Amino acid sequence: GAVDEEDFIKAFDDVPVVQIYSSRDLEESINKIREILSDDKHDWEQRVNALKKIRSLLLAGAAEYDNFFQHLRLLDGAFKLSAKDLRSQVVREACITLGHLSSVLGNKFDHGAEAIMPTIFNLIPNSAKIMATSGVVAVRLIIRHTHIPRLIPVITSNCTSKSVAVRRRCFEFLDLLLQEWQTHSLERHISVLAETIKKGIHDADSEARIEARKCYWGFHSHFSREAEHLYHTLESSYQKALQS
Repeated sequence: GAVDEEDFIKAFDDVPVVQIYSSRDLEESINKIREILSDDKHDWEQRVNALKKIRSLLLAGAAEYDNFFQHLRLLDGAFKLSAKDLRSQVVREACITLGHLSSVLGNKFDHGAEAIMPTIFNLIPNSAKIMATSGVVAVRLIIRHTHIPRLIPVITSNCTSKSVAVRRRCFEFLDLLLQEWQTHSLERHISVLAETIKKGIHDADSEARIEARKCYWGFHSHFSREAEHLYHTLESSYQKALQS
């Protein structure tokens, strides 16, 4: 998984150098990208290049312009469409560009991350490895760089999926989030974290339980009081499993 993540990161700037000739020029460039990515029947190679050009623009300093985040909102539909494409080339490029947006904007990717996250979670159970992995890596990159509390319920809600794959990944994501985010980023969501981890500890799946226990101790390190309380509501067998 570390190699796939590194592969995305290396791809971030493997895109053409572009110029931004004005605020108007930037808006029109993003308008053109929206047009290309919003058409179901538009040439797939041209869609890959349009997704790459978003990275080009970031590298040209687009994020500095007054209206940039207005422009980025406009691409909500484009990202969803791209991440749902039949062609993994398009899906994968979209996930790379989403990861790049997160790494460049950090916490200012708050709106875009929340808007696209359910769509990329829908990749997780795909039986095609390239499809699933692209979505997994995009989520991990977003969690790593965009520490936004509103993302926590989106992630935890998938803890309870009928798809075992989604459940396993969910607790992998949660483990990563607890390890990467500061305590203050978690304080509005203590209860939902505790209940989500509680459900994972009792999960029917063995791999899911193992990840949930990682989550428990991550959670404990932030909130020992609340984690100890959760611990003592557990039957004896689960308490011993946690101590292992």
